[PDB]
Amino acid sequence: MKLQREVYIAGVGETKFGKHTVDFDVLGREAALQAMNGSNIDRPDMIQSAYVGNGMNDMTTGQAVFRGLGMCGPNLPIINVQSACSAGAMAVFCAIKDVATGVTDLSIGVGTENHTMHRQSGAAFSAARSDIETMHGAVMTGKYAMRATRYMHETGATIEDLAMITVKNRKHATHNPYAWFKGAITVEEVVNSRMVAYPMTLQQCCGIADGAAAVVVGSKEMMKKLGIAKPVKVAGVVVESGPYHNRPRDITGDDITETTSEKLYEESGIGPKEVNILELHDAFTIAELLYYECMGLCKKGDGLKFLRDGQSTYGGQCVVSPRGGLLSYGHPIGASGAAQIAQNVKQLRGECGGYQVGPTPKVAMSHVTGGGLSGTEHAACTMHMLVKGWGS
Amino acid sequence: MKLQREVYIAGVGETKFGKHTVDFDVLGREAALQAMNGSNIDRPDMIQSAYVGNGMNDMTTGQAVFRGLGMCGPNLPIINVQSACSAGAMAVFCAIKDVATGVTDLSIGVGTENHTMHRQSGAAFSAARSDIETMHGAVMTGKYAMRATRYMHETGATIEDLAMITVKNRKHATHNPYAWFKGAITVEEVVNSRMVAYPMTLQQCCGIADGAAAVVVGSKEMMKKLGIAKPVKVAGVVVESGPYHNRPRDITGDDITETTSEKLYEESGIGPKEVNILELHDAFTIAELLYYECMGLCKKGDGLKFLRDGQSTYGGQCVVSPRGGLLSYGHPIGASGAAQIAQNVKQLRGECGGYQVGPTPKVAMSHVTGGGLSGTEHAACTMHMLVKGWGS
Amino acid sequence: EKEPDITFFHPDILEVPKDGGLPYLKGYRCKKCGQLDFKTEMCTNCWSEEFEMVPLSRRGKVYSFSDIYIGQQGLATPYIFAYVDLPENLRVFAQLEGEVDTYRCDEEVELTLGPIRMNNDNLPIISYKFKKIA
Amino acid sequence: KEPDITFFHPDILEVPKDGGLPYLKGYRCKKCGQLDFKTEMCTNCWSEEFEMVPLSRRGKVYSFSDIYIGQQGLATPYIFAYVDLPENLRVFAQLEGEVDTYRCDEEVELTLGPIRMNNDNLPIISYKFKKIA
Ligand SMILES: CC(C)(COP(=O)(O)OP(=O)(O)OC[C@H]1O[C@@H](n2cnc3c(N)ncnc32)[C@@H](O)[C@@H]1OP(=O)(O)O)[C@@H](O)C(=O)NCCC(=O)NCCS
Ligand SMILES: [Cl-]
Ligand SMILES: [Mg+2]
Ligand SMILES: [Zn+2]
Ligand SMILES: [Zn+2]
Repeated sequence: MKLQREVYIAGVGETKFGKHTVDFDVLGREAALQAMNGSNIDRPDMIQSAYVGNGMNDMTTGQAVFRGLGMCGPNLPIINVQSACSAGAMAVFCAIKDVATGVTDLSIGVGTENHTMHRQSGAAFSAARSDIETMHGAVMTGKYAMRATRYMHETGATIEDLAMITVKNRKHATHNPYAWFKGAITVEEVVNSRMVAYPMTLQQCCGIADGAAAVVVGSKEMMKKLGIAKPVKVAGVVVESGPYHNRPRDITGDDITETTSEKLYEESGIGPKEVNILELHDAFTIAELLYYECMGLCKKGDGLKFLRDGQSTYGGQCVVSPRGGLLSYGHPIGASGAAQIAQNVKQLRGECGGYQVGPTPKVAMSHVTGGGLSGTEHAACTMHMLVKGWGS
Repeated sequence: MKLQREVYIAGVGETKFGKHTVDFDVLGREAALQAMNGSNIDRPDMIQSAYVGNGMNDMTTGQAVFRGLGMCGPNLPIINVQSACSAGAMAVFCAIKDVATGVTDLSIGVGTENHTMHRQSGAAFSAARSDIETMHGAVMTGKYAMRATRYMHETGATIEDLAMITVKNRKHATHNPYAWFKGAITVEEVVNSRMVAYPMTLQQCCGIADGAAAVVVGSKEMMKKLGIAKPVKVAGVVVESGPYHNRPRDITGDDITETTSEKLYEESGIGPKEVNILELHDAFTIAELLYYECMGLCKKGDGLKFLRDGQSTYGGQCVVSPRGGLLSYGHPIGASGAAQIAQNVKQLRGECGGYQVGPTPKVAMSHVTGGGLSGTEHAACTMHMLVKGWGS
Repeated sequence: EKEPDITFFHPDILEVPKDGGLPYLKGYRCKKCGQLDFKTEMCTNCWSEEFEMVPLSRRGKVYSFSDIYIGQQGLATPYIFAYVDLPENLRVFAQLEGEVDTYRCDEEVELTLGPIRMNNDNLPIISYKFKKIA
Repeated sequence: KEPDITFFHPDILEVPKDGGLPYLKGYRCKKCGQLDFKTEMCTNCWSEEFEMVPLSRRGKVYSFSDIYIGQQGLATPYIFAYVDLPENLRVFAQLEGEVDTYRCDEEVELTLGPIRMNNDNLPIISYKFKKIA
């Protein structure tokens, strides 16, 4: 979507991710308050619209989040959004759109989910409840695993190659207190963890996690009004739905990630080789590796070379998953799309301490999809391009 | 929300409501196809954005709807929305905002739900034990029953007065093929139906149903280019969230319905006495009766007189629930808010045959709420004001 | 779970003195803006976190109520619940003790304790209710 | 109390009552010629007029996965796959056989068998694919 005027991110908020006993509304409130405090918002009557993403908790998630903050009322329209894993990013997108269009000057996007207090472990997520593949036993682990099986078949890549994605993402998360899993793990430990959906072992699968994040956005004047020192400019943001058909698509490509990232490059005027950090939908190791090529970070056929050469870690062309990705945070469906943005903002601002990317990134991209719909690789895709917005 | 430029409704769509053995995606697609065909759309990708409301079917309902029309892809950003019963109206609202702000010139809102094909525990329709009133045994019918008891205490309304809301609404629906329950029902049948929470009997409560509706909206220029004969102007539309507090409230009022309707009158420049038809959130008989006052159709305390004088049926100041209301359609959570708008458009256009209001209405208002944790009246409220937009 | 579910609701709302004194409901008043409310992490009016504990009246008044014949799963029917207004201008949702077809709006009622539901271990949760005075 | 399905699904799997070999069914749009599984309207041109097309019983495993952690309630392990048919249609289905035995591009054949238990705890019989001789 082209932005009709400039839109900037002021404060962001993030909970620690993992197994929480407090529910989605508490997590969401904590992230939202953190984002408001980071925006020098000290009163319930300042934000002008709110969007809240969620997957499976509630039909009124945002009203539940804001209830205890005294912010629900006639001057805060709240709308909740869903597109499976895109929802947290779509919430920020909706907030951006309100500001860019002049419907508001100050809005907030929240993504939140609690899964673990509402389900039993020992089972994977199915596809959509009404989907034909769900009837036949589809689980999201196996849906991505099939992409790895085919990739291995076509390229000769081994399970040990795919495992390097977990090693790197966990390394990135080592000093990040928000991540669930982190630190040093070997290829051998990744590959010898229990098989989940061949060839995806446990440590190549994102966790089923709880967490929340929030992003306050506003106009250029509103940043100044609030005294925001390091406003982050939204250079572009794009939402697509996934092509549907029952033909034999190449699942080592990704129709919607390819077209969404190209549109983002075109609208923002920023090409893939200019992106310094990237948070993407690393729900499984194979996804990150495939998206190096789908997003144009490297040429066709060079995804594994890109990884092996260090181009997606510190010192390379683009640090991918610097917060640790979904493979370290786990993935609360409604939260991840907003959480990527909160951490990208902190990296742009130099605020990530022991996991801070150097040199400080100036351009940060994020990507979440959302699936379970037969005949689509993903039902939805949302990508944001963010850049430094404070001069020197 | 003030509209930055005029927005009009072109084609609308509506399925039959009741127990369906086809799911939410089939229903939603039927309604979307009708609305697009009713807009004289020859190039489906003229539709530049789609919003779909749902309550509990799935996280990618709009993509599941549009995939079977061949419309998913890079040229159709789809976002799904939720605010319990507000969702279908919010979907139309999001589409209107896209057009009003110039993000798009043509957009679509769909509301869809299938409940009866799916095992929904009963806990999905209620809040968690975490909610203080739920911890103490609250059920929705008892919450509204308390509103009825207080109204009887203050006005002398009897259970027979309340039952006349079901009688009226089913009467209105007699010749409406989309409605589920319809025709003559006697007051004694309503009053003698099983007591749920005094004074609410079963026939005074809307039931669960399956259905969908859709609304295409576009700019003035797009109405001319599509050759739309009777474009319906969006005179105004308002979304609010419900205030939270623990002070005594007058529950024969409705804080958020009062403020939402007042804001709708102020923005549209159309007052309540000018409204010719009204669809509202008649989840229980008492709700429609109270909303006569809450919306300013009559003064505080006068809703009982308004009803008895016939002011809310044919010939009166405002025909309320002319399609039959939730009390005749049932209530597919994601559908009702869109369906109200579809039927109001048909009434404005003179198209409703045996249930058509005469003389033809020129001003039509719609209302859904949704949710309501402890300390709130409702979580959300969405209202639309629609007027004839064609000349003579 | 062999770690038990709750048997009482809720220590920050219903004060049961350890020396056997009569229980009472309590609120918390914001020290910055003066808003009275049940216990909350931050004042919903002004976002202050500084409060004073306010014991509440044990006498209240039924603002409205309903006799519940079809209610929540697992609760014995019929039961009764109500909005009970306190003179401090706070509204409490609570079950009423007694029989169907006996309460009226604006009736005076008094705080009492009793089981409001069974917990996940099928043991009663004890909490506040209100009852007729005479 | 009305019973749950025991077969999935007559719109895609034909079982000849004469006892003929079962087959998957496609549909060809009469207006544009697009072949697809059964639909109410053609995704390409929105026509509602189709001809039924029996599909090849033989296909190729495009990809598969051996599933050790399943959906809630499903016995494990099981196997599913994208099976590509000569008619250029891709079917999602379970594969009969053992973990650690399938390969991409392996030829497979349609077969009927249980895919899950229904709500009366009777098997739902549906389409699967198996190895050929
Ligand atoms: C892989 C998966 C099936 C494992 O779940 P599981 O087998 O049920 O495992 P459990 O939840 O019972 O946890 C077992 C232990 O392993 C760990 N663990 C769980 N999941 C883990 C993961 N994905 N990675 C690493 N460790 C994990 C521990 O947390 C846990 O120990 P704990 O009791 O101290 O918390 C599950 O994580 C999964 O399905 N992931 C994919 C989710 C998905 O598809 N998201 C949508 C993507 S689009
Ligand atoms: Cl996905
Ligand atoms: Mg087209
Ligand atoms: Zn205060
Ligand atoms: Zn066709």
